[PDB]
Amino acid sequence: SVIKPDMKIKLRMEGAVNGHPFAIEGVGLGKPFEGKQSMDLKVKEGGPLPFAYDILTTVFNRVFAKYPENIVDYFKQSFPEGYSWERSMNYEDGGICNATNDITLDGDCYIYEIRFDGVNFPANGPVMQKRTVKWEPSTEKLYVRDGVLKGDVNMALSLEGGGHYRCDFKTTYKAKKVVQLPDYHFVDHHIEIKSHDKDYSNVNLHEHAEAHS
Amino acid sequence: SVIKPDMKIKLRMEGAVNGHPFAIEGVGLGKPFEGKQSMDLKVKEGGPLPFAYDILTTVFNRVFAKYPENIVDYFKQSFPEGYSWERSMNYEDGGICNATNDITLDGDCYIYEIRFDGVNFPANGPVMQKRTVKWEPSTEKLYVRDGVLKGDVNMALSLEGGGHYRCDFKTTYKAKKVVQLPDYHFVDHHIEIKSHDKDYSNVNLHEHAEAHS
Amino acid sequence: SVIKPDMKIKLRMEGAVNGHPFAIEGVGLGKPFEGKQSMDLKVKEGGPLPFAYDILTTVFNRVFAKYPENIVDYFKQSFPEGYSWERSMNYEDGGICNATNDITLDGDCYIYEIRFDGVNFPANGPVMQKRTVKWEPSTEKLYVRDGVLKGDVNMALSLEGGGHYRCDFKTTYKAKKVVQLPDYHFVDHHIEIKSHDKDYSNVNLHEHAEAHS
Amino acid sequence: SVIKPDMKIKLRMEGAVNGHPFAIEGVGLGKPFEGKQSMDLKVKEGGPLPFAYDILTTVFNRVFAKYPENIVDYFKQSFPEGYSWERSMNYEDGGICNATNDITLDGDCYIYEIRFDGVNFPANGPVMQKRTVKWEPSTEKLYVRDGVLKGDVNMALSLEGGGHYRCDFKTTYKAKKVVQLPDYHFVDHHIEIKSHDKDYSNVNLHEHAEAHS
Repeated sequence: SVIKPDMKIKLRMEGAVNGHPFAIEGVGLGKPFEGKQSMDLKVKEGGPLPFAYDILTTVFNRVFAKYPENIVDYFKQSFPEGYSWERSMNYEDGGICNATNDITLDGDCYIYEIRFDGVNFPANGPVMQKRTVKWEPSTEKLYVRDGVLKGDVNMALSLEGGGHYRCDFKTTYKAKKVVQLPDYHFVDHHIEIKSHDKDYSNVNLHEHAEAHS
Repeated sequence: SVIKPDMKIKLRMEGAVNGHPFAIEGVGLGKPFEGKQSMDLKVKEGGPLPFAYDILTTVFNRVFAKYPENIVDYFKQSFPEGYSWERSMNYEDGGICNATNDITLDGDCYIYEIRFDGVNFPANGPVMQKRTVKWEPSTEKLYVRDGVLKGDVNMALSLEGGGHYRCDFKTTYKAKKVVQLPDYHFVDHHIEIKSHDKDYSNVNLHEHAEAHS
Repeated sequence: SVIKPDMKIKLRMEGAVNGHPFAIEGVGLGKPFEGKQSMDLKVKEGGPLPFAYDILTTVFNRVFAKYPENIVDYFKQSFPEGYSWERSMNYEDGGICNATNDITLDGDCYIYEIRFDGVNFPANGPVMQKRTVKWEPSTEKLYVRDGVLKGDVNMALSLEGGGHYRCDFKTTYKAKKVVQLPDYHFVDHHIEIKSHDKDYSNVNLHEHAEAHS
Repeated sequence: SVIKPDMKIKLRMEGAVNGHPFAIEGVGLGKPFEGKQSMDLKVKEGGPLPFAYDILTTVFNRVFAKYPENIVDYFKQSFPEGYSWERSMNYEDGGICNATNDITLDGDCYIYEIRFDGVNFPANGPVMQKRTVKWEPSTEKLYVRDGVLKGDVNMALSLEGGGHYRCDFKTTYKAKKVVQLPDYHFVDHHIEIKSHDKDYSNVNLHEHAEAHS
């Protein structure tokens, strides 16, 4: 009833990388039951971004994940009230990004309030030199911890001219009401930038996700 | 030719946890092309083990993983010469286990020389209090780094009376000859202790693994 | 010439902890050559703060450090233009705080623009439980990398009722102009909340710092 | 009574780095009350060592630390029975070394049983490249947890041609009998290889340590 087959997305991200502020706004559409979403993002402050756009994309909602009937869906349960999440993104060269998303619902439209803060990316690293190609597909591991839901994922950015650049995601998901806590399960992800302009001031972003156990 | 549908396993692990030495020997059988193996393990030194047996089980060979024709198989390529691996296992409460395996082939039998060293497990933690139930199934992420193969996995031990206890695996695999390096891929794992005696001096251990991309 | 024996401080911090937004303003005075400073801090938004105030205090300027003749002073060199820093603060229970400070100089007064973002603090951890007493005195180790100055410190919070809580600091300092780079050295720190009200709405904060080789 | 102004040291280390096995023996002498020691170390197996010798030196006894009257001496208290320690050494490029030392006393001579295991050192990192010069002087922070003594230290290796390489030490000290526990304190360390041959087959190693509050 609350979750519709076709829903809208509106977001604003405010943040900084290595002390340099930026802001991005986005509008999109998603199919919660099919685990598919797409959005168009516009850099409003800090452009052209002096860092790899890819570090931001997984911050731009696990309601857009196909959950089978036999797995408890923490996220679709949380609405209309919604949920928030916190995440640390620990890169292998010491770059660390912290992010949050507060997700509310206005009719058939999700509203995101996002904060993003990254520090200690080396000037000669693949992030500050914009040498990333894409995130590889992933499998997130989800488990309950002290009444809330945790999700951890080993992530990897493919690099221009070969190799990978690793990042460890640790997410905590917090429902704004009492919902059923799921057993240990997995979510397969695949995030892709389908189109962008020269300096990534405009980006079309897609994600597909499916839960399994 | 070198890899047979039915192969044998013989291993010896020497190690220590929190400064207390132990040794385990095992014999087993595996189906390399089906990604299935099973073994019987006997504690030879340090028994009865004062720590959770589960911390050891993933140390007791990625040749026992079903690789599809479209994914380069680093491990089956490495034989008859074989390969070695190194691993750090970083637990959330500061317990750290380092492990190595040197894998050789004698006819149709793999021979493992294993070293295992764990430190800083709290006395009141789930490892030293033997409060673990099993490892959850997992998805390992494999990627090439500087001419060798890396494999990282987010692991979780289910606990007696609820909850999970997290560990981060970082493995480096090193072929003893020049082999083809694979593209980014995944291996699904499920390791299970099928039977054991009261103090885990005798353990029957099973693993199923399948690669995908 | 621009560095005076007696100088003023004005600051604003905007931040969030576990997605809870807050803002703090500060006014103070410091003696750059004696490595002593003090300030009055006022919570302006997000009060009363639902976390241990001590996580913020080391974010509220290494210009206030007594540097001997034999060590190059990276920070006093940087003015009037000034410098900025970025820091990751990695707590032993997985809580991570990222912070930045952009420091400018207007007359005899330093102006700070501060951002603070902490995520994944466990509900039952000493930060969210407000169970910290003080930071123990510390020794920061400073070393050059990639033409900028790094500062790392092993930090510990004393806990109410006994025990300690560990945090590892990794700071990158960045002068806004080309300055002479120092060799490996140490800075001894002692930070103390001298007075506060019940909810820490008002805090008097003191720091003493001295460099040595 | 059992602690004399002049005491002897005999040790054996068995270990591996990146799966390469080695063994080292040592004989030395130390002055427990002055916090000074020196020893001659001889590679017995696995020579010539294919890694930076400096990773081993802090593993080759806090009984050799000058303790003032106002601080409880955990280590001198523990004898004649003695104590053991465990340590994780986490390097910034992902190399991790675990080590243990079991220290006993026979007459005026300390006997060490040492285990050392390092994994995941990158082929192009300063350890496998043998590009380290020395450990910088350090300050260890010691604090009680769970009835045992913890010691943590932010460590840095000076690199040949310039720059530094960071490692975080986490040590747990365990007395074999019930002893008085100290409050939070510091131990200043200075470790130096005074002489060695080309392949480090023979090494003369010195350490000076002093506690302070």
